Amino acid sequence: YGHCVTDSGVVYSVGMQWLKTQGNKQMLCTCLGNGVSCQETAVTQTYGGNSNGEPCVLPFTYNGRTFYSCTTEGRQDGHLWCSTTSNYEQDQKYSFCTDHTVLVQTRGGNSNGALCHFPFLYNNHNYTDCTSEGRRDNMKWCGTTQNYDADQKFGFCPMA
Ligand SMILES: *[C@@H]1O[C@H](CO)[C@@H](O)[C@H](O)[C@H]1NC(C)=O
Repeated sequence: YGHCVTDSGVVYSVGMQWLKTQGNKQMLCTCLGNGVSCQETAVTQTYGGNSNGEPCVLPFTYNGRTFYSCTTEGRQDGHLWCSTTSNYEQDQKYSFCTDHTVLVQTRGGNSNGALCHFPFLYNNHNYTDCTSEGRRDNMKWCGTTQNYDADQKFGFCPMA
């Protein structure tokens, strides 16, 4: 009942994102009722810029390099900027992203390689870090859904 299965046998409860592949690249897929939200894993909340509250259009080259996602090249406000036009040198459109979004990829336990959602609720407590609630061992974990305790699905965070 519910959840989504991709890759070959990887179940991902609703409101659950995860990394995948759609050819020669990786695509971001998430369980959402009965339609896995599969979409590139690039670009994020785009504000202001030469796009005026619009999405991006990667890849986008600039200065002589081919950026495949937001970048801080040129900007000094802290956030990253992205081009909103396949041909940056053409449209010259762009947009300032927000903290280059955030997508965690936990694994082991239950969230079989599930793109942990940060932040993540816990027992009704806004959490923004691989919490070890009930751990006590060298290792942290987070919630695969905005409502962990409400989703009953956790996963270990990267070790690198
Ligand atoms: C957790 O944070 C979100 C927005 O960050 C808010 O809508 C939600 O109500 C918060 N949950 C609790 C239990 O405070």
